[PDB]
Formats: sequence, structure tokens, C-alpha cells
Amino acid sequence: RMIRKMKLPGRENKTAVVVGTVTDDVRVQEVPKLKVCALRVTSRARSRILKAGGKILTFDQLALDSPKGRGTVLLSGPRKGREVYRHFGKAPGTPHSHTKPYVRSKGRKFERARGRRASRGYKN
Amino acid sequence: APSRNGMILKPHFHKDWQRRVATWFNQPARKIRRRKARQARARRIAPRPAAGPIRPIVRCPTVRYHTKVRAGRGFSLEELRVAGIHKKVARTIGISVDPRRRNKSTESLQANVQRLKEYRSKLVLFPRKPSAPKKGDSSAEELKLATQLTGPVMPIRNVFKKEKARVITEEEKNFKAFASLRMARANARLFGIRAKRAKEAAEQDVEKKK
Amino acid sequence: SAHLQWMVVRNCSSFLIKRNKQTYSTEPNNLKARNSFRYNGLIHRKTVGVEPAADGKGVVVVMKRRSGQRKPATSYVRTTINKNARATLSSIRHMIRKNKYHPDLRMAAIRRASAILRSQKPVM
Amino acid sequence: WRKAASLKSNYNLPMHKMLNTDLSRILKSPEIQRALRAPRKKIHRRVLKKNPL
Amino acid sequence: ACARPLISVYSEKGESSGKNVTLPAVFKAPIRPDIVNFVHTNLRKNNRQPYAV
Amino acid sequence: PSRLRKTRKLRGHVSHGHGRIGKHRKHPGGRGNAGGMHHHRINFDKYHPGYFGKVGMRHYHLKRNQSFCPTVNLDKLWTLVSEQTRVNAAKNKTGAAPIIDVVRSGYYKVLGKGKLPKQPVIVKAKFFSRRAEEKIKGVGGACVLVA
RNA sequence: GCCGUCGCUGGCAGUCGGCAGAGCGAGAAAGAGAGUGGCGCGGACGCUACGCCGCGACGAGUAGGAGGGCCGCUGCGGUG
RNA sequence: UGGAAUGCGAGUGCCUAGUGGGCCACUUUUGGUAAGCAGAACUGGCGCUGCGGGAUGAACCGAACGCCGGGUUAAGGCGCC
RNA sequence: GGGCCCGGGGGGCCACGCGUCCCCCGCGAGCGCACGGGGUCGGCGGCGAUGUCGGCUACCCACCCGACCCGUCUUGAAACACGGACCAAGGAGUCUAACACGUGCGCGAGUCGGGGGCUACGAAAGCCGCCGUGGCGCAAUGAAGGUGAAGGCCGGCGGCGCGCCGCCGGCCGAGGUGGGAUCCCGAGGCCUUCCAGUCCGCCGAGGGCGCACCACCGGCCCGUCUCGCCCGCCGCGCCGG
RNA sequence: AGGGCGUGAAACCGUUAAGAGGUAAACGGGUGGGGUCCGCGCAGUCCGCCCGGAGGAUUCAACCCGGCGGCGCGGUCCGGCCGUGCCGGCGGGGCGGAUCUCCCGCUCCCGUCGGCGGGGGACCGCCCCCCGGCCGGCGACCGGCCGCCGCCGGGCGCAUU
RNA sequence: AGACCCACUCCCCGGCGCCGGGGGGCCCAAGUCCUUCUGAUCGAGGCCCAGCCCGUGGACGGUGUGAGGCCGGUAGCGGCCCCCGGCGCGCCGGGCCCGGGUCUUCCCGGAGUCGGGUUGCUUGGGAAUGCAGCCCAAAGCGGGUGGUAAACUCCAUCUAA
Ligand SMILES: [Mg+2]
Ligand SMILES: [Mg+2]
Ligand SMILES: [Mg+2]
Ligand SMILES: [Mg+2]
Ligand SMILES: [Mg+2]
Ligand SMILES: [Mg+2]
Ligand SMILES: [Mg+2]
Ligand SMILES: [Mg+2]
Ligand SMILES: [Mg+2]
Ligand SMILES: [Mg+2]
Ligand SMILES: [Mg+2]
Ligand SMILES: [Mg+2]
Ligand SMILES: [Mg+2]
Ligand SMILES: [Mg+2]
Ligand SMILES: [Mg+2]
Ligand SMILES: [Mg+2]
Ligand SMILES: [Mg+2]
Ligand SMILES: [Mg+2]
Ligand SMILES: [Mg+2]
Ligand SMILES: [Mg+2]
Ligand SMILES: [Mg+2]
Ligand SMILES: [Mg+2]
Ligand SMILES: [Mg+2]
Ligand SMILES: [Mg+2]
Ligand SMILES: [Mg+2]
Ligand SMILES: [Mg+2]
Ligand SMILES: [Mg+2]
Ligand SMILES: [Mg+2]
Ligand SMILES: [Mg+2]
Ligand SMILES: [Mg+2]
Ligand SMILES: [Mg+2]
Ligand SMILES: [Mg+2]
Ligand SMILES: [Mg+2]
Ligand SMILES: [Mg+2]
Ligand SMILES: [Mg+2]
Ligand SMILES: [Mg+2]
Ligand SMILES: [Mg+2]
Ligand SMILES: [Mg+2]
Ligand SMILES: [Mg+2]
Repeated sequence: RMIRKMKLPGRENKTAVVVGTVTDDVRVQEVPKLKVCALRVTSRARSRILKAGGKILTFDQLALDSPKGRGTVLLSGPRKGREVYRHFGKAPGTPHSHTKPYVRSKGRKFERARGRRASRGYKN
Repeated sequence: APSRNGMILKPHFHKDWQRRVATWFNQPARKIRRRKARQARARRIAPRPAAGPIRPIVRCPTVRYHTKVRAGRGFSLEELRVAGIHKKVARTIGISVDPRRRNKSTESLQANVQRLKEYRSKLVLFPRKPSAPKKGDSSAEELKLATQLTGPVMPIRNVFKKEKARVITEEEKNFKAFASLRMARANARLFGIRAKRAKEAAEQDVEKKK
Repeated sequence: SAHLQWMVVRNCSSFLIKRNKQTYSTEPNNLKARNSFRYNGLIHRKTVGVEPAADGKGVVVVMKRRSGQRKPATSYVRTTINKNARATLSSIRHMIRKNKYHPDLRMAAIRRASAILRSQKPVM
Repeated sequence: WRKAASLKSNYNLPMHKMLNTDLSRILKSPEIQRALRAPRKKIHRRVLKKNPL
Repeated sequence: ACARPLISVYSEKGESSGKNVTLPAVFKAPIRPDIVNFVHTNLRKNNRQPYAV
Repeated sequence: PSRLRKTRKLRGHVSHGHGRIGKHRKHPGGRGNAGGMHHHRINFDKYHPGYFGKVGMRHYHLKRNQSFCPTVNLDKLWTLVSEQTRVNAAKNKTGAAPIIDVVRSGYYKVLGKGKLPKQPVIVKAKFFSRRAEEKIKGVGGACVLVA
């Protein structure tokens, strides 16, 4: 995601600033050179970025490089990525509420009988 | 009463469970008891392997695990007969023997024969009478350089054959795998009824003759 | 670094003393004895101390040399000034200003080297 | 941080969330000092309101 | 930081011997008192013995 | 830590955080999941829909290892081999194609989700998906089966 | 007048000192910028930044909630 | 020319206690001879709320509360208490 | 009355320069006074060592106003509602399992040795990776058998009758619209005698790439339905796609 | 501490002292009266500068010697040390690799001939250690001479300091 | 079991007798050193340049507060002495007269039990998981199991009473 957000036209030779961590993404094969500044960079993303030839700054190094933050690209990972945000919204068992319920296990006989079958009772 | 949103959780605490509570405060006091009796045993059997008799190489059942290899219970009497070791004398040189094992394949029977050869060759035997050597007995030069082997004897390690990079032929690129799976699955789900429908095609079209 | 080990010493030191809504500090070379980043006598690279001379009269001045920093034995230099009340308060002043040595501590050093002279006169 | 632990199985010293921890030298550095507005260090306490009448 | 000095082994007579050892990299790892405390106040709950009426 | 809990600020208030009008009685709704069909129906229908009834066929002696089949997607297929196997086929010129054995890594089925890098492969696997096999032909490569 | 809460997501690392020049309250987006040609050795306080300082507005409360306690009780690891 | 006026920073997300006996008043209002009765509507109160007045007072009139000095009021008052 | 009370011939002006072109006919120094960014006096006087000075609080007493006994259930309690003679000590949201959310920490598509093993405090701590079995996460969907997550343009061939269908070999490649912190370009400009004149900075009309997120529309996987036309071959089929 | 005897609270009681007393007592706000002790009250703060007034030192500045410390764009002085630096090499070495390939176990077919159980060897990456090059740091990590400055000690100063 | 072959003398117990863990008993360092507090010190200060002495002993308890050095103890692959047992080697009197491989001929199994019906209990075991009562009551290329009752036919798997 930092690749495709730094490949957008125009923002070349800029430093990708993050406030969280820069995890690896094993399902990407080519890595360009990137100037990056984050709080953490996992020990398998330091490898890829440095073998590519990019720099990995810190927030103090960034504050010395560009105090006013000129030449940067603020980013932030997906916030609704957490599995928590799938139970939020309209409660389940409600017309057009694709919200995930809290169930011990998922299977044939765990909340599949009445409020889901048009046969047994109804469905929403 | 249930709250707004949560699980329907069933706690299995409707029996007098406080009576039958098992606490593990003696877990460190039994790890030392086991380790102590494990070195009293590794001192009672002085040069014999500390882990005990050698165990065979054994595939596992249950397609979940039928690609790993394991250490069985004993060497089947077939593998002992092939290796030439009497089933009642094997147990006295630290070879494990269980009679219950069969041997349907051969690639494993020869693996366990090669295993017995690799053990009956590393075996340092001490003479029954100390002050007098015997015929089938390692010479006195070994016995002084005979130590107690720690850990399992001839440990079993899952290996994988390294296959080098080939070049793909036009018979390999021609192979539609998914169609072959859906076809073999159909030709197996339908084999019985096809054979019966053809027994009927052959039981009717004969009546026309007589 | 100074700000780093100050963020470790600011509350869980052994010289820190907290009672009666006040918070002083008992560091060796802390002058004004109060718990602060500026006056702490152990955190910085260059500190100043003004102790009383071991005998009756005089004031010792304890500068912390730059070269020896992880060598506590050969780190501090000490100079006993057993002079009148004014020359010693022009020698501490020169020691700090003309050397440009931690210059925000000068009036604190004079104010302490005067408390010592005052606490060494014959009582009444 | 470049040579792993030999006696442990796979362990490298934890990385640093900031390298130059001396924010005194950082703050009075020409890189940052130039990119600042002049300090507004004047105290403007409440002006008593007299009566224009 | 990155500069690892050269500590000097001290003979048993107090005087410094000739031997030197380069400061191991562990002595530059981050000082995290919160992690140290959280680990201490949990690891020393382990040497505790049960007690109950 | 009791000294951090909420019963240390609740000393001196009569009802201890639980109500003056409606007391904190023992079980004013029944125990457990009681009244799933009678007086807790709005909750068992607003939050656990489908909790009551039967559906489907039973299977008496189910053994969870006859149906063992862990899958791996094409996107992370190239992560099973080392890195000097994917780049050695880049620098390669004799067209040789590395053999990726999947059941050796611990997956049986190969599903095709991600993109692939343009180089040939020989994927040995137990089960293949239609698209997982088409994305491999379309890049040039063979889908070996292994029983 | 004083205490407190809230807001200003306010101000202060500029204690930049004979390697000196002491400013950012003023109605009007932006430099007390560079270069290129026509004696007396002196100067309060501060800054536990989880700190300090300035401005306004506000201040009832059962059931209930939250925070802050350098309020208190008994033992444990450190430290005085 | 941000297409009436006036005012004011808004939007959104989780987790959530207590409650699910109410009562009074102006006005409208149903049953009843009526009731400090039973029952509705709107707003404001009491409950959860002191203070000045109504001698007294859950609910009326004024007015809502950090601790204090000066000044002025509300509603009520000014023979004496 | 308004127009600087348009124009001609005794009192008040926050008006008082010379040199033109022209329509209307950038630094003067001092010196004080003060209705001026919240109080000072560079004004005083009395008493003070065995009977007097100060001490708001705290002990007793006096007087004026106020003032019903607390906990409780209650629409409502000082109640002719209940508990309470007095004092001391003890006395009530605890621990375990599960779940959910929030939060701090380590690692991060991985993660965790909890079980096992190896080496006074120590029953601790350390270590194992060919001890990661296994749990949870990385894939869902169907009752199941089971299936299981972008495509487009290009030629060349066969078919229908210029498009499409299938068929081989190319290159392009993981949607879009609206809002969107942040960042980027910059017409013009930021004074000191006067113009050109470069570097450094900063502001800025307008124009851009657009984080997260939100709305909407497309796309993809499984189940199901409807309408269909084609392709596959060891088994040509109540087959498979 | 006097045989249920460490400390010996509260309610309750006795006696002594002080005050008080017809709207039960107690209570909040406000003062006044009296007591109890405290301030160890009762001639009332000190501090810097300067001016004068009387005295006493073995005393100031400035020089000389020795030590110590700071700073040094000593534009760029000598020699070190490190770099979560960067390139080179008729270099040595260790870890890892799902990158490749002479001897050996044992195997099928007559010591010939093919499969595989095992260490070399080649290779790639990292790391470590010697080689040269620069780069840049020594402010988490310096040593000598040189310069300026400060300070201390010892002299020299005879006193309008 | 017969024949062909090869291989081949410790194995066990009982003592007699001597050879290197457990219990019990006893003991093993060093200040009561000077001044000074107290009712009493185990307190306070001192003990040079052997930094008072010991320390593999600074756990603890007692002793007129508070003790490494007063006492018992603590540490020690420290010692000394008793008893038990093990592990050992000889010797006696006994045992035991012994094995494997290839052919050939032979032999081989557990009943009122399994099993079916039915009833009662139990189990997650659902057209009966297990157990038990009553009735019926076996077979021997048979029997049981193969988690849906039944027939047919295949295979897998053990060998109940
Ligand atoms: Mg509730
Ligand atoms: Mg409350
Ligand atoms: Mg209650
Ligand atoms: Mg509550
Ligand atoms: Mg309730
Ligand atoms: Mg409850
Ligand atoms: Mg009902
Ligand atoms: Mg309030
Ligand atoms: Mg109720
Ligand atoms: Mg009513
Ligand atoms: Mg109520
Ligand atoms: Mg209210
Ligand atoms: Mg009210
Ligand atoms: Mg009245
Ligand atoms: Mg008033
Ligand atoms: Mg009146
Ligand atoms: Mg009254
Ligand atoms: Mg009650
Ligand atoms: Mg009532
Ligand atoms: Mg009454
Ligand atoms: Mg009652
Ligand atoms: Mg009573
Ligand atoms: Mg109590
Ligand atoms: Mg909840
Ligand atoms: Mg969490
Ligand atoms: Mg006593
Ligand atoms: Mg006693
Ligand atoms: Mg007593
Ligand atoms: Mg009396
Ligand atoms: Mg004692
Ligand atoms: Mg002593
Ligand atoms: Mg003792
Ligand atoms: Mg002693
Ligand atoms: Mg002794
Ligand atoms: Mg002893
Ligand atoms: Mg001992
Ligand atoms: Mg029963
Ligand atoms: Mg039951
Ligand atoms: Mg069958």
C-alpha cells in the first residue's frame, strides 16, 4: 500500500511519513527505492527497503531534514481493517444489515436456523 | 439477563466443580522428580543408550498427517526376519519389537531393514563373560571407546528430495488439471450406476434374440 | 543522552525527596538542590558544583571535564578557593563566564558560594 | 543490529524509535532554528477598563 | 547511537591492564523503564507461594 | 489490582453503584440464557438471529482429518521457495522452470487470487482450482498433481 | 477579590552575552536577508516541559458515570 | 453579488450505568353529583433543588446555588412583633 | 437645508514649506507636566518587662438571626411509616472460567511454549526451533456432494452474418465519480537614496497528485433462479467446463 | 508493673478546678466576656552599594614560575579510534540457502552398468577479520605539541592598593 | 515331530568368605578488644601501613534492648565412630543338559456364550453406546467391528466368551 500510494503521478522524490509501523507485504515482488520515516519498520521490511536502496529515517531525522515538513507524504494504514469493525453498525437480524454476529464457533448449527432461513420462521 | 450485544456462551459450571479442581503447583516439583529418575535410569543402564531401544520409521494414517514420518513402536517380525535377527534376541540388543505391525508396502519395509543394518553396524556389544571375549562380540578396543548416547538413537528426520529446475514440455502445458480432477471425481461417483445401467443394456438387448 | 536519562530520573531517582508539597533533590553537584532538568548534577555533559571546603574555611568548585565521561573517577576537577568573600565571587564568575561553561548556572553558583561564606563566618 | 544473536535462535537487539535523543542539540540546530517564527515572549495581562465617560 | 567505544579491562590490582574490549552493542539498546517495570512486576509474581484460608 | 478498581471509589455511597429504586437483587431475569423465546426475544432476535431451530444433515462420527485441505493463494505462492529461486529464474536464460512443491510446505489445494510474476513455474499440488490453473497457464507453467 | 473547571487544540527550548547586542501587541498575505552594477570584563527570576505563564467564559444536583487524590490501612521488591 | 433574517464550530464511531411505581400546575379535556377522585393532550415544574416572598407549606410569585466586599433590584412589602 | 454652506465682490481650522508638470477656475534634537498598559507616600502619632501586647482557630459562658432526627422505601417523611439506649472491635461487588469493547506494551502475516525437555533466594530465571505438534490469524460459501475471490486493447485463423463467437502468438496493465487533513507547482509580491541584477528564504491568485474515512456506481468468489449458446477428451457420457 | 499483674482507649462513674443555668439538650452564622497556654513578646527588621569617621593586616594590580581545565573554522597540525558509511582485493574464516555437482552406504539388473542413504566442491547472501581509497564522527566514543582564555599554588609587589 | 545343515558352555539359586548408598552418635573459624550510653548491652565511636579478626561460615535461635566474631549452630567432595543395605570377587553344594536355518509330515483354541427379540437404567452415541433381567439360542473359508434400519455382493480389520 505504500508502493501504490507513492507511485501516484507527481509525488516522486518525496519522503513517505507514517506514524504507525511499516509492516512487510510478502505478496509484492518488486520494491523501488523509498525515503521513509515511521515509528517502527519490521525486521523484514528494513531488509526489503534497504536492499532496494531506500532510506529509513526516524522522526528526529525527519525533523532535522525538513522541519516544516516540505517534500513529505503523510500516510496511514486502513482503520476499518480491524476485524472489530465488522460487528459494528446495524445489529444482525435486521433488514439489510450485513453485520457479523458474535458466535462461539461457526458451523452448520450455529445461528443458521430461524432468523436466516425463509423456511424456518423468516429472514431479513 | 443478556446485555446489548455479545455471545451466547454456555459455561459448563453447573456441577460441583470446586470439589474436583486440579491445581498444578507440583508441576515444578514433578519435573525434577522425572528428571531425577531419568538420570537414575541413565546411570542404571551404564553404556546403553539413554533414550532406550531404537524405534522404527513409520508413516502416519489420516491424510492430515500421511506426509510426515514418525518413530513407531517396534520393528515388525517381517523386518526382523529380513534383517536376520531372531525376534527373541532383538529385545536384548535394544531393538524394539512389536508383532502387531504389518508391512503392506515395500519402500518402508526396506527402509526399516536398512535401519536395522545401520543399527546392528553401529552396535558395540560387550562380551557376556568379561574376562573372556566371544565370537559375536566387539573387540576390547571398542569397549573402552564405548560411550552412552544421549537423546533418541538414530533420530528420525523428515527429509524432502531436492528436485532441480526442469524445462516444461508441451505435454505438461497440455495437462488440464482441474478438468482431470472433476472428471476423475465424476467417473468415480458414477461408476456403480454406469456399470448397472450397462448390465441392463446388456440384459434387455439379449431378450430380443431368444 | 541528557534528556533521555532525565526522562528516567525525573521520578524514580534515589536522591529525589517528595514531602510537604515540595520536591528537592540530593544529587552531589546539584546547586539549588531542586529537582529540575537544568540544575541536575548528574545528567548533563558539563555540570558545576560549589561545596564547602573540607576544613573550616574556603569553597570548593567542582567542574566536570568533557573528555572523561564514562569514567567517574577521573571525571570531576576540584579547586578550593579560600579567599575573601568578593574575590571568590569573581573567580566563580570568571570560571563560568570566561570559560563559557554552562553559563545559565552562574548566578546560582554565586548565590550558593555566598550561602557558604555566610555559613562559615562566626555566628552571633 | 547487523549480526544476529548466535547463542539464541533468532534475536536481534530491539530497534530505536529515535536516534539522536538529544533534543537540545536538535532544537538549537541551524536546520530547525531558521524555520521558526520569532518568539512572542511578551506578557499582556488584563487591562483594567476605565470609563470613557 | 552508532559509535561503540573501547572499554579497558582492569587488572585485579585496580590498575588498568592492556586488554581492551569493544563496548558490546547491548549497551546502546533503548532504555525503556516502562517495559522493565511491566516485566519485573509480572515475573516476580511467579516465585510466589499459594495461600488461602 | 483492587486499588485501581471501581469498588474503591464506591465506599460511602449506599447502593454501591447499583440503584436505589431497583436494587441489585440476585437473578431478576433468570439464570443464563433463560427466556430466549419469551422475555429475551428482542435480544435473541436483534443480536443472535438464527439461534433457534435445526438445519441441515447430521453426521454422526465426524472425523475432522478426512476433510483436511489447507489452501494457499497464488499471491503468496512464490513465498514458499527461497528468494534465490525466484530471482535465479529471472537471471536464467535456458527457460528452466522451478518446481514449487506445495504439499511439502503444508498446503493441499491451490487457489488463484493474486497476480503472478512473469516467469514459468511447475506447481506440484494435491488439488487445483480452475482459476489457479488458468493464471498459471496464462503465465506459462505446469500444474502437476500429487496424490 | 480569591478557589476551581472548561475553552483558547493559547504563549515559553530565545537563559540565542566582549565568538555579546538583548526586539516580535501590531489594524492591512509575506526578510529588523545576503552579496551584484550606476577605559571599566558587567547583565534579577526562570524550564520538577507530567514544568511554568497569559487570557476570557463558566460553578445546583438524587439514581448513575468518569477523573484526580503529596487522603488513609496492611504486607512485598527497591531506595532514603 | 455563496442568492431571506438572527444565532451558533460541526460531523461521526464504539462501550455504557441508572430508569421502565411518578406527582403537581395554567390551558384544552373523558368518566363521575362531586372529590386532596379515575383518565388523556401541550408546556413548565416538584421528584433530583437550595434561596427571597406567600406567618406556616414538595408543586404558588420571583429567582435557580463555588467562597467573599460594595451597589441595585425581582416577587413581596414599610403601626409593633 | 445640502453641495468641503457651488461661485463673485469677529471667532475657529488635526491648515501654514519652497520648485514645477497637471485637470478643475521617510531619522530635528532636547526638557519637563500628566484624568494616560490595576497604590503609593522621598507622610505621621501613640504606648510598651510582673502588667500589659498579639493568638481568627481550640475550652467555657453570654446575646441576636437561622435552626424538626438521622439511615430508609416513597409521588411525597420531622412524621401518629420502620431500624437506632450507649461505646469498642469485627462487617458486605470477592476470586476462577468465558465473552465483548477500550487502553498500554512486544513482535507483526505472522504470533505464542502455556505442555514437555535441557542446564539459600530458586517452586525463580535462562535456553530449545528437526520440540511450533497445536491454538488463533492468513478465505469464504453451501444442508451437503463440493466449488473457492480484475481484466482490456492488438493482430493472425475458423464460424455466424460489419460486429460477435470461439483460437493461437503480442503489449498494456488491479476500477471509477464526489468530498478529502496533508503535500507539490506558482502569476504576483515581501521598502529604506535609485534601477537592473543572482542566490537564499517567506506569502499567495489559480492549478495539481490525492492519506484515512464516507456516500454512490462498477468488478470478483460461493449458494440459488432464469435464458441460452459453445468447448474439452483414456474412458463420448444421466460426463466435465 | 503487686500473683487474671505489658500498654490500659471509649461508653459509664467518683472527686477536684473553672464557668453556666425557668422555654429539654445540642446545633450553623456573627461577635463580645472570661480562662488556658503559646509567642520564651515588651523598645523592635535586616541586606547590597556609596560617603565620611577612627583602627588592624604581611594585602590589590601588573609581572615570573608550575599545575589544572575550557575552546580551537590549529581556514585544512600530528597520531589514533569508530561509522545501524560508501567503493575497491593476485585476501582469509564462519552462518544460512527449496541455487548447482569426486569418493561412500545400500539397491535392481552382468568388476562392468543404473537409481538413491553421505561429506566434499562450485555458487549466492549476510557477517567477521586483514588490505588501499575517500567520506564523515569522536556532543552516548580521544592523545600529544601550538594558540587564546580562566583558575589554583609558589614567588615579586610595602600599600593613596 | 523326523531328516539335512550350521552354530555352540554361561544361565540360575543357596550359602561360606572378603572387596569400594541410608540411618544414628560425637566434634571442627573469628572481639566479649579499648572508651562511652543502660537497670542490663547485642547500642555509639575507635581499632595505622595485616585498612580490629574469621569468612567455602554475614541462615537462624538463645543470651537482662538491636550479636558474623558469648553460646548452640551455619559452610565444607570436613573429620571420627557404630549399624543396615547395595554393588564386587573367589570358593562349595546344587541345579540345567539345552540352540538357530532350510525342506518334509502334521496340529491348531475358551457356549446358556456370542447373537436376535423385548424390558429397565445409562451414554454424545442419535431405527438401541454400554450394562442388566426374561424368552429364543448359534456357527466354524466361522465370528465381531467397519457410528442410519434392511437385502445382495465385494474388500479392511482384528480372533471375544
Ligand atoms: Mg442492565
Ligand atoms: Mg451518587
Ligand atoms: Mg439499598
Ligand atoms: Mg453502576
Ligand atoms: Mg434491575
Ligand atoms: Mg446481579
Ligand atoms: Mg407467552
Ligand atoms: Mg456541581
Ligand atoms: Mg419498580
Ligand atoms: Mg390525576
Ligand atoms: Mg424517587
Ligand atoms: Mg432536572
Ligand atoms: Mg425549584
Ligand atoms: Mg397564607
Ligand atoms: Mg450582596
Ligand atoms: Mg411581613
Ligand atoms: Mg427564630
Ligand atoms: Mg425503608
Ligand atoms: Mg404511599
Ligand atoms: Mg402524622
Ligand atoms: Mg418495613
Ligand atoms: Mg426501636
Ligand atoms: Mg471497625
Ligand atoms: Mg457488552
Ligand atoms: Mg486489545
Ligand atoms: Mg507498667
Ligand atoms: Mg516486654
Ligand atoms: Mg496494666
Ligand atoms: Mg462548681
Ligand atoms: Mg537476639
Ligand atoms: Mg561496636
Ligand atoms: Mg545474632
Ligand atoms: Mg562487629
Ligand atoms: Mg562458635
Ligand atoms: Mg561452631
Ligand atoms: Mg554442615
Ligand atoms: Mg439409577
Ligand atoms: Mg441420563
Ligand atoms: Mg459393507
